[PDB]
Parts: sequence; C-alpha cells; structure tokens
Amino acid sequence: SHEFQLATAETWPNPWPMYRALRDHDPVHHVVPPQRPEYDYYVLSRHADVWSAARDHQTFSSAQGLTVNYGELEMIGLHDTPPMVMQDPPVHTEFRKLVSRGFTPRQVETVEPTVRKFVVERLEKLRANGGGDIVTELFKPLPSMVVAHYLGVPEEDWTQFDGWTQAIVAANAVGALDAVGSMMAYFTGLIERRRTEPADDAISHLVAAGVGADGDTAGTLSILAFTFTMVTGGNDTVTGMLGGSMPLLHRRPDQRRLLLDDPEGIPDAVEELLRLTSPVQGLARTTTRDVTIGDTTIPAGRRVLLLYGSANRDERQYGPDAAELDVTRCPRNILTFSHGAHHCLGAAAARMQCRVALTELLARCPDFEVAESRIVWSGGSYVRRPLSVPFRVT
Ligand code: HEM
Ligand SMILES: Cc1cccc(-n2cnc3cc(N)ccc32)c1
Ligand SMILES: Cc1cccc(-n2cnc3cc(N)ccc32)c1
Repeated sequence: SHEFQLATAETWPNPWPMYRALRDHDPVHHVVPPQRPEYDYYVLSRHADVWSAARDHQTFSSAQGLTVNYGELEMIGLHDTPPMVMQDPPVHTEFRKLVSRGFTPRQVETVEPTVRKFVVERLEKLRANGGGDIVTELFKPLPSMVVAHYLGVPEEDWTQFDGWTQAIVAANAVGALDAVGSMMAYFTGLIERRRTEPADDAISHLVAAGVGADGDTAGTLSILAFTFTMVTGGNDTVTGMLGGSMPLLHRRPDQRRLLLDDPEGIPDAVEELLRLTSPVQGLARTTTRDVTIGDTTIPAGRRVLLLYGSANRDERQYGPDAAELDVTRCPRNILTFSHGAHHCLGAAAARMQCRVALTELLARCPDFEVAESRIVWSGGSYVRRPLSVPFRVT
C-alpha cells in the first residue's frame, strides 16, 4: 500500500514507498481517521520541513505528548511530572543543562571497553553455534548495559536492572507494573546513596546539583521520570539501529568490502546506517499557532507527525539515490537524533555501540547471512526495530 497509515509489525518491513508518495504528492499531509475524524492530524515527510519543525519548539510543542493520539498525556498519567522529552523551554532548559553533565565524552569512553567485551563474547558464542538470533543474543541485551552505565547503576545490579528494562520496553512499544515499582524503589535508594557517594553519571550529577535536595520531592520525582526516559528511549532504538543494519549490510557485499579493506571508514558508515535505519521513524508535536508550510495551513492545536524516517530518505537532501546504502556518503544533518533543544542526549553512546558492533561483526563474522523475510518487527508506530533477526555464520 502507498496510502498513509501508522506502522504495525506487518508494515515495518517496507514503509519507504509510502514515505516517497507523501514527499512527492502531499508533503504537508492531512490525515483524517475515518473512525475518528475529530482526531485528525498532519504529517511532515520532507527533510526541510521536518528539520525546521524539530528546531521550532515555540510553534511545534512537545508538551502535549509525542504521539498522534490526543489525550496521550492524561491517558498515560504524565501531566504532573512530565518527562523532559515532553517539556518545552524554558521549563526543559535547566534540567537538560544539569543532566547533560552526565553526557560528555568521558562517559562514552569509560563504557566502550565493556561494550566491546560483551559484543565479542556474544559474537563468538554465535559463531561457535554457526549462528542464532543476533537480536536475542546481543542487540537486545547490549544497550541495557549502556543505559545502566549512564544511570550510574553498579555493574553488580545490571542483570536485575535488565530484567525491569525488558519488561518496560516490551510494555511500552505498541503493562509492566512490577518492573516499574522495582525500578522506582531501586532508584529511590540509588538517589539517596548518590547524596554522599557521587560519581560522574547523570543521576549523581543531578543530585550533586541539588535536584531533590532538602525535602524537594518534585526534584526527586523528576530524576525518577528521567530514569524512565532513559530506559524507554535508550534500548529499543539501539536495537533497531543494530538489527536494522543487518539486512542493509547483507545485501551490499560491495559496501562491506569497502569497510573490510578500510575499517577506518566505519565511523562514517555508522552515520549512513543511522540515516537509513532511523530507529525513531517519527514523533509528534502540537502546533501552538496556525502555521503555513507551502500551500497548506496547519491549524493551531493539532498534532503534527515529524517523519524523521522520511526526512532521512528525502532525495531533496540526499539525492535520487537516497534510498540506497552508501557508506562513503557522509550524510550531514540527519534527523535520526532529532534537531534542536531535544537533540538525543545518547547520540554519542548510540554511535559508539554501532561502531563497536560493526567493527566486531566484520572481524569475527564476515561471512554472514540474514534472511530478511524471516525478520520479525516489533509492534508500535514510532520506533522501527526487529524482535528477531535470524543470523547464520559460516
Ligand atoms: C539509535 C538510537 C537512538 C535514537 C534513534 C534516539 C533518538 C532520539 C530522539 C529522536 C530524541 C528526541 C525525541 C523527540 O524528537 O521528541 C531523543 C531524545 C533523547 N534520547 Fe535518544 N535515541 C537513541 C539512543 C539513546 C540512548 C542510548 C540514550 C541514553 C544513553 C538516549 C537518551 C535520550 C534522552 C535522555 C533524550 C531526551 C533529550 C531531551 O528531551 O532533551 N537516546 N533520542
Ligand atoms: C515517573 C514516571 C512513571 C512512569 C513513566 C514515566 N515516564 C517518563 N518518561 C516516559 C516515557 C515513556 N514512553 C513512558 C513512560 C515514561 C515516568
Ligand atoms: C520518554 C518518551 C516519551 C515518548 C516518546 C519517546 N521517544 C521517542 N523516541 C525516543 C528516543 C529516545 N532516546 C528517548 C525517548 C524517545 C520518549
């Protein structure tokens, strides 16, 4: 089908033609749900439009939620203490500044050897077995460790934390109350510990900066909400980037050759992979005012879906071969991590995981096969990530 529809597991394999029909025939597309016309919204599919809308937080607000579903915020119950991804400046600004102190090059550097060790352990197990599900065996568990590092969770608690994490990620995709409470109990304790035993992580930095201090319960709640932002945004996305890259590389032995002969091209290749997999394929904003883009006016008070996945595939920005893998492209201004105030804090961490995974895959498992038609995609309309990638190595 080329007709716009929110994605499902069944339609994640090939959304590209429908994006292309939008970009070409209706770049400011009005969706009026036949069974709910009251809940009409707009969809932006071109790079220029998505890039500007993402930046323009004044016109395009995150404060009412990030889906196309009106009433999202009250329905999930996030009004009183909304996460940072659903705050606009100026409210968003100070917290972002404080938590950013936990997202510097040092933090990505300190976890990289741990990432590499794990990737190696799992890839070697897979090789010995002649393959297995690279998602289950590696692409799922890996990002949970990195989120744990950024939250300053002691390594000894990573297994318990990964349990809560997998429950939450599953419940959140398309429901995890024990996990939510375990996590909220664990972090209440960790926060208290960081008051006297601070490290260089985001939670420590927030505590050291006084968030939650002196009976400031709102401050403490905001740290808890942040842990949820980290778990719900830092796992499934990475798994989509890693798993989604597998078919792309498999079908292009010429592109793998480029990197096998020149492993220094791997960082640029990671950017091209982030462009094409765009794990966050779309997120919404709410207009705060009428805005006209070309011949269409979007009324104030409507949701607008920013199709990052389409923007990243826009021939107007990347040329008529936008749909193809070119590891030497060095694509600029990709939308994979958004743009503006909310630009992904975990961008460097995600890039590092991709670089390490790709590097080791090519060194350890270069003769590998993936059956694309056997990949199973997660449900949910915003993030594209596989639940299973059947993987064989010779
Ligand atoms: C390839 C994987 C990832 C992708 C595609 C991704 C994408 C994004 C996007 C699109 C946003 C902004 C959402 C919006 O437009 O409203 C965002 C925000 C955020 N991401 Fe990621 N992300 C990834 C990995 C991670 C990781 C690993 C972490 C943690 C280590 C992380 C932490 C965050 C945080 C804390 C925010 C909120 C920033 C703010 O609202 O100011 N992300 N991410
Ligand atoms: C205190 C608290 C409790 C429960 C959930 C959250 N929470 C914060 N950001 C969230 C994002 C998603 N997608 C889901 C739940 C979230 C926060
Ligand atoms: C808390 C919340 C609520 C709703 C959507 C998202 N969301 C969508 N793409 C995301 C990517 C990251 N890294 C983090 C959150 C994301 C997050």
